[PDB]
Amino acid sequence: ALTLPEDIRQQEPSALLYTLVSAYLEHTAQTGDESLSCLSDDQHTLTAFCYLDSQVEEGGFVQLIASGYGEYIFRNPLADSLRRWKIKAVPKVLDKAKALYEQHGKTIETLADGGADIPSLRKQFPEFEEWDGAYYEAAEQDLPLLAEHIQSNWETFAHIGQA
Amino acid sequence: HMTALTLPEDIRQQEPSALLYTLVSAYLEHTAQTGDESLSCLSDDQHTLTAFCYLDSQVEEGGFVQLIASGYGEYIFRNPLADSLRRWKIKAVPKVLDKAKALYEQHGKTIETLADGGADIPSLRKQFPEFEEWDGAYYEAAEQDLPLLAEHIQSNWETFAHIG
Repeated sequence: ALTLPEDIRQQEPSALLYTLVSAYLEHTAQTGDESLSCLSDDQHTLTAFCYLDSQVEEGGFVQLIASGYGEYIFRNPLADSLRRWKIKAVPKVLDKAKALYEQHGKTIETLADGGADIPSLRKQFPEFEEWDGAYYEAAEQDLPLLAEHIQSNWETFAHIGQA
Repeated sequence: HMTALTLPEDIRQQEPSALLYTLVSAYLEHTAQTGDESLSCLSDDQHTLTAFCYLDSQVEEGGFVQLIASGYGEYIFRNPLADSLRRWKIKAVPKVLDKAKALYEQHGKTIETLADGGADIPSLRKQFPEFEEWDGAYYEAAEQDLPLLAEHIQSNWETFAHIG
């Protein structure tokens, strides 16, 4: 289960909707059995990436971690799944940020559960700021490459469900 | 009663950000409408937001013909999406949906059938140009209503922030 922080409310409209759709979808991808969710492995990887991107491009890794799905980003092989698609900069950032998530993750999740807000968590864990910056740089470069991959494997991404 | 979505090849042409938004909105629309008909995973209001994102991401880029060709136009037009948005004080998009609904009733099935048979979006738009007037009216409506929708979400944060 998830509870998105209040700070997301301030986002520009299109960012806010990308954030919400990506979080709702990632939640179904984790929870949902085959009946609830029809996503293939690759569509799952894309889903996790949009969750990551929508969360970090705006609230940083602290915000991502506070939402509580850090394990699905850092312990599942998202970084390696993306590398398999010839995407390298985002995965490297994930590998680097993982050390801070292992160090501070449990504490951040626990405090967010206890009611801590994002501005306060970001004040206590500023170590993630440098990786939030690195992530923005890596995504600027890798978003076009992700799009090329989707464009080159269209059938994998174009179809959902069964008729 | 569609239970599968098939995104038209034309979407490959979108810029990266719009492409990702199109794909996650479509995956979620399918997940919500077909996998969560019980409303146990996402609440009715999150289902309404999901349908609006699917509407928006499809029409802003390719128009109502693209939305109808992708699939699920029946849920966008026959389910009370316009009325659900009206309860959120959003009026311009609903007015457009009401107009586009008439056209869906008349041409929707033919468009879905043609798309299933292999028709592309450019040819389907040439044959069903009647939707163009509403694609444009939708764009103008969304310029005003996207900010109002965000305003409603901001004012009812709990309804939207809680996923469980």
